[PDB]
Amino acid sequence: METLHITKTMKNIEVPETKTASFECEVSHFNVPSMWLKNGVEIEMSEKFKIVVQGKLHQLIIMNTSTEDSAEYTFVCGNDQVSATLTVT
Ligand SMILES: [Ca+2]
Ligand SMILES: [Ca+2]
Ligand SMILES: [Ca+2]
Repeated sequence: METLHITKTMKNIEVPETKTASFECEVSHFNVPSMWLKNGVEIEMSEKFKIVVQGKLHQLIIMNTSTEDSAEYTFVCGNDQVSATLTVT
């Protein structure tokens, strides 16, 4: 029928320091866990990183960006994973 897979990939993004950035990923199925990675390290929800789901849409909101947040961000689902880069300023 249908594999559990990523249906729409993420986009590279640049924002000025201290502003908010985001990444979005769309997947095939509902109730998928939001497996977000920063340089391969699992991201935990905090005051800074917001992990948001709307049905098949998954979004990482990165608030109060600093230079250090310039990284590769990854979404994992099925046997897929997609990545994009954040450049801060
Ligand atoms: Ca600066
Ligand atoms: Ca800085
Ligand atoms: Ca997997």
